[PDB]
Amino acid sequence: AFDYDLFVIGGGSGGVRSGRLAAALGKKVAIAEEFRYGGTCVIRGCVPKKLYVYASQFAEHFEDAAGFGWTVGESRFDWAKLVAAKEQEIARLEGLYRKGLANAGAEILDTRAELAGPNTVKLLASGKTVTAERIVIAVGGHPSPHDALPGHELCITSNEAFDLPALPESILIAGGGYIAVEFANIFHGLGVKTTLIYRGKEILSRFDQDMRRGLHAAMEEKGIRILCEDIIQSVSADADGRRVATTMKHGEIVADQVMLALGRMPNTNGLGLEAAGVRTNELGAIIVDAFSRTSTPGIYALGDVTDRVQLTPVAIHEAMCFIETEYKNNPTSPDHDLIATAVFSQPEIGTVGITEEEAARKFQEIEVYRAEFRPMKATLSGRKEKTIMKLVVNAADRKVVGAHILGHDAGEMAQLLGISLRAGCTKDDFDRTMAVHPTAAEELVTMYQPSYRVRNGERVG
Amino acid sequence: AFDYDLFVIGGGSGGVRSGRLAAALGKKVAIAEEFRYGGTCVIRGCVPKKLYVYASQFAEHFEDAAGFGWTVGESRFDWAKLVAAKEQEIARLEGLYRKGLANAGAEILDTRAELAGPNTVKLLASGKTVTAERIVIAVGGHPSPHDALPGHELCITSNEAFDLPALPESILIAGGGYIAVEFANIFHGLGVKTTLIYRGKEILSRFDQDMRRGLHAAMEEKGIRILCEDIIQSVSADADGRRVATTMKHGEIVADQVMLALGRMPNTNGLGLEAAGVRTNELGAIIVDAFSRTSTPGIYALGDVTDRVQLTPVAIHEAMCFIETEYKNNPTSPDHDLIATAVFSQPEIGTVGITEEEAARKFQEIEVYRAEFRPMKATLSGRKEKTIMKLVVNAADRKVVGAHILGHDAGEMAQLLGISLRAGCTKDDFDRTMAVHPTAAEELVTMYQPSYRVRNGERVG
Ligand SMILES: Cc1cc2nc3c(=O)[nH]c(=O)nc-3n(C[C@H](O)[C@H](O)[C@H](O)COP(=O)(O)OP(=O)(O)OC[C@H]3O[C@@H](n4cnc5c(N)ncnc54)[C@H](O)[C@@H]3O)c2cc1C
Ligand SMILES: Cc1cc2nc3c(=O)[nH]c(=O)nc-3n(C[C@H](O)[C@H](O)[C@H](O)COP(=O)(O)OP(=O)(O)OC[C@H]3O[C@@H](n4cnc5c(N)ncnc54)[C@H](O)[C@@H]3O)c2cc1C
Repeated sequence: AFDYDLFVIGGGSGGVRSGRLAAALGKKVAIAEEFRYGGTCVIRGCVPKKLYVYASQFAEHFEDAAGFGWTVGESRFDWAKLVAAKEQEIARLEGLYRKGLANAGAEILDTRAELAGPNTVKLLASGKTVTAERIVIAVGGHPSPHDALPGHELCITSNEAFDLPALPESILIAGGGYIAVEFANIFHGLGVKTTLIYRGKEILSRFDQDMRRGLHAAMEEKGIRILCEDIIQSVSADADGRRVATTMKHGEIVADQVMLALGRMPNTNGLGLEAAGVRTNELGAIIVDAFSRTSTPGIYALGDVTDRVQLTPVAIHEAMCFIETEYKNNPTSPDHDLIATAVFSQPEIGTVGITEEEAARKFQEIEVYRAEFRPMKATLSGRKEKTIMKLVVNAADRKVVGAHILGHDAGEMAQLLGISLRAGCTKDDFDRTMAVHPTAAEELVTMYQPSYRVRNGERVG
Repeated sequence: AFDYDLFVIGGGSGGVRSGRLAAALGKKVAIAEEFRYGGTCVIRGCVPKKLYVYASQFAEHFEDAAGFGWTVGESRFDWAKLVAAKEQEIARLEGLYRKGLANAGAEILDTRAELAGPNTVKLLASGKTVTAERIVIAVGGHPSPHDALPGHELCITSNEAFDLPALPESILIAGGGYIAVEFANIFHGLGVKTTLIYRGKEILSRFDQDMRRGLHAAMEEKGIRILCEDIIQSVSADADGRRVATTMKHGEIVADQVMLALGRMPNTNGLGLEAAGVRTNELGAIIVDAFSRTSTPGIYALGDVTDRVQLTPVAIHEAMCFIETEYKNNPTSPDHDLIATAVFSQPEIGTVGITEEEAARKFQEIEVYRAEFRPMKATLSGRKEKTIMKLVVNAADRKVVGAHILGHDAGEMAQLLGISLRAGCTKDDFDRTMAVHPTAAEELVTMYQPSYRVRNGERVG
């Protein structure tokens, strides 16, 4: 017999659910975590991200207010007071996540943990060796290095973007991902002069053309300079502690901060992955099968470390299906079909299903239903914003193969359309659905005619 | 033949759809509105209502911003500015509907219309007499006058609510339905000392228990006095112009305005129905079959005048079904089950399907999935709010037969959930649906275990 039935590496979303449910079953479990319990999402991901999105939004609320008869007093924003607030809440969350593990009977450990033998775990903080039947590696990722670019040391990442000395007067953000455009709309909302720089032609490349192009237009219209098809050569400092970033095509740009949000990578360098026999791809990610099992027998991998789909509910699903398979005697493969997602840009993006371009490659007759309108609030607020609602439909079986929303509450809507596309509902099901008035979502249940068609890769209408 | 192919009496939602659609088929159409084109919804219903909701929501936005590092200086509300901002919009909408009709070719006239024969319509404003082949009575209702209550002429309806010459410092609202609760929330949000009184045991008596009790709780928690199982004996005016209302149970309450929000009634008096043999029920509504046919051959009735579900989309749908039935030789019926609805109280309600009480009776075995939680934002605002999210499921099917949401965006959610329920989604479709994080909506897709069961109408303890 070994020291533990289960040893979990990484106390993030996937690991905690793994370690906790297993303990809850009366298994002797141990979990290690080198930073703080709760992992990225809680500590420097979704939670603070969204809290800061809320903080940035209040500025728009104040202006909209005017249109409804409110005269609003002067408003001051204190960056420090937000970081203070955020800090307390993330301490709070971490507290409870730690307690869940202590309750379920699991033994909790503060250290970095590494693989030694085939089922042996090297513990750094105490320098001991432990053995386990199963080892779960829920280790996650970290912001990409870009060390080859001079001056990277001066730049920041999501890791410190939340905990800065001060709100900058101006910022440069690099990349076109969901993390990049989130922060741009966060800082802009908070009065920071915001600029966005990106390698690709259109931001958010893997999203639908209308989302990519619509978010662009609104961000520019609201005053975020976006330089597409461009790059930083170097970052250096002026005599002021400010940052000077050299571009290829848009000269040089002087900002308080430079933020690098070009991708993420898995925490695998020197984890012991050749030393345990754990096959890793060129991206650096852990290759696992339908049961989250690695090349080595007793070793499992789940979460961002596997570089499949890198979101929180995915780590959690895999943790659960792991426990079902390994303990509850009920084999189950985690599902990655039809995941709905959200981007907390202003305005929001909610998407589920496949893109127009992707649907156009996949099927031979596709129908596009597209709504674009001034939200009702805007009518009186005086804001220039438009909500775009796009449904992509396969003409053969009338299925909705993709749903894309740009506008208020789009994230919440994404979730619920998730269920509708999951159960393979038809454009007809939408049409038979009675409208709820007044809402935005009623635009999805009344577009009886297609905006246009696509046949053999060609738009027709 | 006749002057017109189709006369439409009433320029609200039902009538306008009807006229515009029919005219756009090259039919001689005529339409008469005795007041303002666009009808209740546009002028003094859904549209203006939702704006006032928005106006009222900013109050909470100001205090809520504090917990996010904002300090907002005191803000002041100007009623006269709201009401004005509102008129500018409804006037714009009114005009768009007028423009819409004209563009289709329909003849617009501003007059009340009554019925001569069964194919003949009189137009009071010109004192003329006109013939049509088909007639549509899309006349709608009006707020109930309570001529039995002493001093009723001192009270207000939703007609006057939007347009009070000044903002009351106190209001007392009799009524328990969605109109009552919306206004009470609107006025409260705007700083009116608000009191609500109702003759029944619980407000929104048609709604699920957790919708009723939950909203009640949040309302009185925030400073709204609710008085159940009680009635107004009489209203009278005091020396200062204020209103004194007499109660069976809570003595006499003085307020600036007393709103009666207990039911609407159909505009069927002296409409010339009797002369046209158009049968009417004891509540004064026109009796129709499922294809909007009155008891007189050439004549149809649709909208709030018809006894039915009194909502704008219902009117609209009825009107399309009419165009179809009478013109496209495609007989189909509007009558429909599973209409999702919202109540724009605060917190919002959103609801589809049937209540826990109904399902308990209708099915032998049900499963209930109940979620109660502090919205993410409240984590920092300190707001003291709870989201209730409740799913009702048939144990035999796994069918979701009811979904009920109390909290932010419950209306948008209801509409989307309504698609899922129309298409008969199972609790399993929900569970297979990957979560979107962080949202409110993900609580509907991860309650893998029921919160409780009901068998033979009684809960398992
Ligand atoms: C800015 C930002 C915004 C995001 N927003 C969202 C969002 O809105 N929605 C969403 O679904 N997802 C979001 N994510 C992603 C989400 O955080 C992750 O996909 C999720 O946390 C993956 O969980 P995990 O448990 O696999 O990894 P993690 O949650 O990162 O857990 C790994 C933990 O293990 C620790 N660890 C690493 N190596 C070792 C070791 N050798 N020994 C001991 N401990 C170790 C690390 O310190 C880390 O805390 C966001 C991420 C970022 C960066
Ligand atoms: C305060 C309030 C809030 C509401 N909120 C919502 C909501 O959020 N969502 C929702 O779906 N519904 C809502 N409704 C209900 C909605 O407004 C009605 O269901 C809808 O307007 C039905 O329209 P209709 O076709 O019956 O005619 P209406 O829209 O009532 O209009 C018919 C028109 O005919 C005119 N007319 C009447 N008699 C005659 C005559 N004898 N000759 C000529 N013209 C005449 C009337 O003046 C009226 O303009 C609300 C209603 C109220 C009162």
